[PDB]
Amino acid sequence: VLSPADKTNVKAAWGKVGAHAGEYGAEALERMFLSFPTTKTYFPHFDLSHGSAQVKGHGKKVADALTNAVAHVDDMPNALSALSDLHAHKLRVDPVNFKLLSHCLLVTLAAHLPAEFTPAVHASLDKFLASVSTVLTSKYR
Amino acid sequence: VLSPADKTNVKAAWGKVGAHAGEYGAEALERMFLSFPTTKTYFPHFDLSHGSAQVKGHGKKVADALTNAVAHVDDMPNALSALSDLHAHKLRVDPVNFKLLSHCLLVTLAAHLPAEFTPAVHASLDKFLASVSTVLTSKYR
Amino acid sequence: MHLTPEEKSAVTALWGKVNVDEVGGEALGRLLVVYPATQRFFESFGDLSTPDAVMGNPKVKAHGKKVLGAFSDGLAHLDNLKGTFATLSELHCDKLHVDPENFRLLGNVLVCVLAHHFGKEFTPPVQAAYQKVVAGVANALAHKYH
Amino acid sequence: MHLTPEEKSAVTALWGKVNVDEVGGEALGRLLVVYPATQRFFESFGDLSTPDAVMGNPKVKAHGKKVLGAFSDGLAHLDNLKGTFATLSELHCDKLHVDPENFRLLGNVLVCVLAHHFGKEFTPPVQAAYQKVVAGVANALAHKYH
Ligand code: HEM
Ligand code: HEM
Ligand code: HEM
Ligand code: HEM
Repeated sequence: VLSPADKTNVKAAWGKVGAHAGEYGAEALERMFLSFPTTKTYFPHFDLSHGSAQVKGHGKKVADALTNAVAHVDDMPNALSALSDLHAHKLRVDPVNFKLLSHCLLVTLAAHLPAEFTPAVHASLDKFLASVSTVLTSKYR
Repeated sequence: VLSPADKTNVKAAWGKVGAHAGEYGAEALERMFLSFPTTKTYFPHFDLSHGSAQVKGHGKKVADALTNAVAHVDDMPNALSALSDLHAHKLRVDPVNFKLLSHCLLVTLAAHLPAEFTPAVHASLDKFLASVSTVLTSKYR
Repeated sequence: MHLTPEEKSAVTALWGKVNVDEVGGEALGRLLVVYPATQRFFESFGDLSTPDAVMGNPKVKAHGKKVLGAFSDGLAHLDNLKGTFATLSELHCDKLHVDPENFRLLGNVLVCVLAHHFGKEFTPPVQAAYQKVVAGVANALAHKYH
Repeated sequence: MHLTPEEKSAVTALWGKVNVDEVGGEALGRLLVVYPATQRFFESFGDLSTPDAVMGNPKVKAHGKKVLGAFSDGLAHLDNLKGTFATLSELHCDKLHVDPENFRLLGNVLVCVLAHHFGKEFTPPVQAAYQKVVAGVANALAHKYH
């Protein structure tokens, strides 16, 4: 469960992301496909080459959904109900992959936000991405 | 989330387990220690030889807690609160291990309850152990 | 895949008693019932909406038989799982796009099915040897992913 | 360790620039803060109630240096991680009782720490090579568990 300080930490870090959300989302995807190639099995219809426009657009989408989760941190299951439904009933991504994307988003943030990525904020982001993942996989069965 | 049918299935299956719980608990443990040796790192103070009394005694306690969760299936997080605190603050067992014990309990039930371990019951039991594991692991950080 | 001779004997002994066709159908059907997400790969199989619809589906049964047939053949080559499953690995990756985590789920369901069928005879030491084999087969099928 | 020549070269050059004292202390501290459960092995280090207490704790800092030192030496034995870490694997299992899953957690924290320090230079391809090394190290440390 996210504590008050966690929420505060997440809102502040994500705040600094600002207009780079989309770029970071795309970067995290790229890091994931290269570091963890089994994740590519979910995207056979995508051009996965560096700088491809499908990865870019998808990067924006993920990033925006995350922004919405941060804005709705107290009410995630509701704010993300449709995405939760989509992942459970259509996409059907194995849960292990959410941990791989989460780690890659952390590495991306660590690389772009040096001053902001303190040990306490790192802790809070990791918990936040974990709750987001839990919400997106809650209706699987 | 458990569905009405899952609940019915779990009460039925556990009802056939009856006064064998303790014994099945100890068997699940031995299965776990032999198949997944890394799990032994959490029990260095135990005699882990076949038939060990510490293993029998601990099997009983695990089984009693599962019996209690079945009895309070509509209020598990509260019925297991004390156990959740113990695991989070003292024992601090990594969550992957819960999946390993759950699998071994399923194998144990399959080996002893051939007529009841139908596909539908197997599914409900797997969901049931996953909910129990989530509760025991929910206060870790 | 470090199997001891006595583990290898335990694995082979029991396997000689297995009806692969029937066990194959059960393991695949249970995978699809217990982990419904795995149904994403079988939309062409028809009705998979309830447990009886899955378990009795002739296409599930036939696919189960094919899967387990290849698995048996793997048990005849425990010293070279990787070479044995190389072309299947490539196929599952480049053509079928199957996330290898699914091979691990199937392995564990197969282990419950063996326990269900054999009861007592699937002792803790025998399960331990099978856990190593299912992990080795899952690793071999994942080895050509890129 | 299926490492590519360009991958081996990527790991080596970046590492030539790491201040092991700082990175070690930072990795171990972050591990204890991000995954509080890992504190179970470090009760004697003192106060770890807060992030500031952990990061400043001199024993945490010093244990971090020791851990990364051993890691550093492993990077010169990439063709033989198992043999290099064998004794340490035995000690982590037989004397310290450390669940190997913690090795994977430290690996990932380490990667986050490298990115945090090197920013731009820690590109997607460089991370991919480090993920392989950190998994290789974890696997070798877990190899002698029984
Ligand atoms: C933080 C976790 C994640 C979030 C917030 C997220 C969010 C989203 C969003 C916003 C969409 C687009 C839905 C639309 O078109 O309106 C989507 C689709 C998709 N996601 Fe997830 N996702 C996450 C993790 C994952 C992971 C781990 C995978 C698998 C590795 C995955 C695979 C997919 C796929 C294949 C699509 C459809 C892509 C397409 O065909 O365009 N996602 N997700
Ligand atoms: C189905 C999941 C589990 C349940 C229901 C469960 C339940 C319990 C219970 C009832 C106790 C006794 C606490 C007391 O004395 O009041 C206990 C203790 C303990 N459990 Fe858990 N447990 C589960 C999973 C695990 C797993 C996965 C591990 C790690 C492999 C583990 C490790 C321990 C340890 C080391 C103790 C202390 C044993 C001792 O020193 O006597 N448990 N658990
Ligand atoms: C023991 C592990 C497995 C083995 C040995 C195995 C083996 C096989 C074999 C021999 C085929 C037929 C190849 C061909 O058509 O040329 C096949 C096809 C297939 N397999 Fe696997 N399989 C395994 C696990 C799985 C898993 C767990 C899944 C997904 C959950 C899966 C998905 C598929 C699919 C979707 C096909 C194509 C079916 C079709 O004809 O439309 N397999 N496999
Ligand atoms: C990169 C992976 C790791 C490496 C290379 C490593 C290396 C080392 C080394 C070289 C020692 C000194 C042993 C001696 O004095 O002979 C040590 C001790 C120790 N390690 Fe590890 N370690 C790793 C990960 C971990 C993690 C993840 C844990 C638990 C979270 C852990 C727990 C310990 C403990 C409790 C000691 C004994 C410290 C003491 O004397 O109080 N290690 N480690």
